[PDB]
Amino acid sequence: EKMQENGTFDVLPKKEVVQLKKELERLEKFLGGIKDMKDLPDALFIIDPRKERIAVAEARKLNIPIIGIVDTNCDPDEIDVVIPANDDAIRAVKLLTSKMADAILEAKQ
Amino acid sequence: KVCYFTSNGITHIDYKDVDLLKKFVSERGKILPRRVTGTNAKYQRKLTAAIKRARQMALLPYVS
Amino acid sequence: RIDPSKLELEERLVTVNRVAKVVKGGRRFRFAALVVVGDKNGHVGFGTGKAQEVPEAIRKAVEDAKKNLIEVPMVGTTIPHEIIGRFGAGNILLKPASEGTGVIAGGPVRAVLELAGVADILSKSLGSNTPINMIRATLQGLSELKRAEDVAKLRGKSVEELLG
RNA sequence: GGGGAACUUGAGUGCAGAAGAGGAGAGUGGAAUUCCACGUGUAGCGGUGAAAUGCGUAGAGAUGUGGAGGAACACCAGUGGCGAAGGCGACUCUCUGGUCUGUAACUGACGCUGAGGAGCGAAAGCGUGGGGAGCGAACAGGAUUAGAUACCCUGGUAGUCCACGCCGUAAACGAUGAGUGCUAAGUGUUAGGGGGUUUCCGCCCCUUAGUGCUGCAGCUAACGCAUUAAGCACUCCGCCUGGGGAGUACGGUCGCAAGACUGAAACUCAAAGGAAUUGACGGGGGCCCGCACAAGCGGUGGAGCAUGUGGUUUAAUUCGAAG
RNA sequence: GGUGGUGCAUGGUUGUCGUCAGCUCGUGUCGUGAGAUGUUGGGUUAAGUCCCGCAACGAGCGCAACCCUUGAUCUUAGUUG
Repeated sequence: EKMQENGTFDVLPKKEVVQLKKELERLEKFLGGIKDMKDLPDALFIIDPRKERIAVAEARKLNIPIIGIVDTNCDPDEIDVVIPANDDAIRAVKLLTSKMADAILEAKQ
Repeated sequence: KVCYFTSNGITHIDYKDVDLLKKFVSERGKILPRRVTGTNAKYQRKLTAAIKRARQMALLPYVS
Repeated sequence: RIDPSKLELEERLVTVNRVAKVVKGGRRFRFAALVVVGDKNGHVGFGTGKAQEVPEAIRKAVEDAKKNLIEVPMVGTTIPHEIIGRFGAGNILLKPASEGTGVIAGGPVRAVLELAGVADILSKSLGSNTPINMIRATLQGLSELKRAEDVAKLRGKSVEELLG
């Protein structure tokens, strides 16, 4: 991103299009807004481990207590913090993420 | 589908009921299968208990 | 829990296996490795070692060793009681004894118990003579050990009442 | 362990139901194959990778009616029913076994397993007669092929079929010896039973019994197995101790015989097998490629001659390269 | 000194599968282990070409490209042309 606005932007008019900006569309999606991490975190919040056991496995494998809204078919042996609620209610998944984001918001002092 | 017998809740076929039997017989005379008719297993086994007998009294055709 | 890497690991190897794979041209000889890793103060572990060379497999054994360690009770430089581990067709039992009895164990197993610090074990490899599973026959039994003060806390009972 | 006395859950009995291709018996049909009688009718049908042998102007094949006779019992048919297993599917009757539910009326542990012993046990085969339409080992013929004592081909004997007697073996398989309890579910499906609104139909829930599939813990060497265990426990019976030699020899029983059951050894190899993985192959599949093939052009193999190795030839025919 | 011997002692050097679309590594896991994933699935291409999906994310040797030739034109330079 230093290259496209500050660095050497004038190489080809299509080297950036085929390669560089095609990279920019991928990594801003697939590596997204976790990009400023520089650390191994000690928590994780997910929505459906029964859909997505794959992400939980290495988090379990490094002894990391995580949180998460779970479905009734999920794994309480896996997760330390059980939150049983509607997995697909758009208000409730906004509601439960609002309380937890405001939990750490008040904990900034 | 719907069992024809449980719609009546009916017991013994009373073999002379040929028009009741002819609903369960195909065009040329063969036995209509269970899963198309959607009968019950107790009822389907009474059908061939009944249909075969009326074949031997010429009230149901073998091959027409 | 997970044992931390804030220890003094001693990490002497056991065996090396050259291990093949058959391609269009011919074979491909690589090497296998496994290194028992620990201190002499009750922490034992290992990892696999896979490479295309001899010494880089020795390196990568230490990684999963530091990923997977396990702790053993050292009551009087013995195992505190008698146990028989049964992981995967290699049975290796474990018997405690008095303190003069030394380390009588199998070939790879003798490079485990000295990497515990525990110097008083009688044992006998009942099962197969394969180096990975005999080490799996040890730590699985060593995982199922118990401490004297711990089970009295489990029973809600006196520790000396377990002795008298 | 033994004796004396009680309890009813184990198991059994009564009673009230329900399911059934469970067995044995005498009889009953309906298409279809062939056979034969005949009408009608003409050159072939018959059969294969291709074709022939077989059948045919004496009238086949096709077709119409009629007749004998056997055996098989479509449709229903379904990881559907039932039996302990082998097994049993047209129909009806006579005779007969167990199964499961409902409780509670009864018995008061009466039960489980079971070496030898007993009986059953598909198909083949055996002995005596019955019956033999298809089908069909042996054999024969025509092809196929270098060979065809085979696959194909048209026939074709025993057989299968029945009553009665015997052999008593099979991948007689869930490759899982029988019983008792216990251990997440979800799911159909066969027979019930209980309820919840409902006469209903129905939906829902509880519940016994086999019946299948996907699944947790645990078991497993891996595949897999998972309330129908290969989980954890226990009672009883059989079997194994490397592979071949070998289920052979010998000895004995049994049988009408064929051979079954019990069952070795000298010898000899350092291994034979178990699942799994990467590969390579397949007269296994799916995608896909190159003048590979097809669609074309022009040559090589004939002719002389140049040239290159063969062999052979010589004093040596320098040595190397060999799809 | 050997054109003496052995290319189954060898360096080096080239053919060959074929200019075929492939061969692996690092980390992560997966499986007691061998290995497996990445490279497979979907859509394309001359191509592991490239996109999407994907318990894998990446990188390396390859493919192609930058190299020449020929195919157009301009600048500069016109003799022995």
